[PDB]
Amino acid sequence: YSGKQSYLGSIDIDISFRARGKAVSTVFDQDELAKQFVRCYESQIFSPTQYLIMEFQGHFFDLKIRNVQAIDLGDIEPTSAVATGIETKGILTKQTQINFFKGRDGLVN
Amino acid sequence: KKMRENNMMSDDVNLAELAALTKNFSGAEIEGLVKSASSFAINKTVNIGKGATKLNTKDIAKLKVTREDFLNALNDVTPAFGISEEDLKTCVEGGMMLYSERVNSILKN
Repeated sequence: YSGKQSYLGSIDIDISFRARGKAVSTVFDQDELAKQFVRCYESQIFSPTQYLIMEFQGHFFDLKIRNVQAIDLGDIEPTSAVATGIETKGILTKQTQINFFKGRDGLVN
Repeated sequence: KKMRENNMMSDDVNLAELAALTKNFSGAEIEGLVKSASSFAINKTVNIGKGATKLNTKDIAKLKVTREDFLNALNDVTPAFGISEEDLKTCVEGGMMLYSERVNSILKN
């Protein structure tokens, strides 16, 4: 389907608390979140607006992929425009740049 | 001051020249000039409006305000007391031509 853009270059994830009463002031390491994401889900296909439930140190979070950038192997620079359309899909890799943003609730620190 | 001591200012800018160019600037407009120059230098990376995600470590790891930024900034901030030298400058818009020598004599006088 994609032809060349088969990998995920940059992925943006909005993080929210599944339960409002479970808000924790704990400092979340984005690198650890990305490491857990790669460790638990490898070689999976994801699309924009797709939802996921993540269990990090016993804490349950709702993750929504707000946007995705698809790149082909051998592209030194990510000249491809970041697409918010659900058409674009990619394969997760151990080098994808994961950017975490506050969820619409804005409770995750 | 901090801009210079954090190796964030190019080696091209000459402050004496700038102090000479800003003729009637008061004390509160040099700050505006610095802010405008910084905004100009920043806008070359983020590209606000055309497309985001261009913010990456490489682009922001070598930020340096050059001299062209200040000259461009000189078109945004304008004095408030030096509003009558511009009119004098617009009265000789047609240009001076020395079609004879009497002109030179009167100028010398």
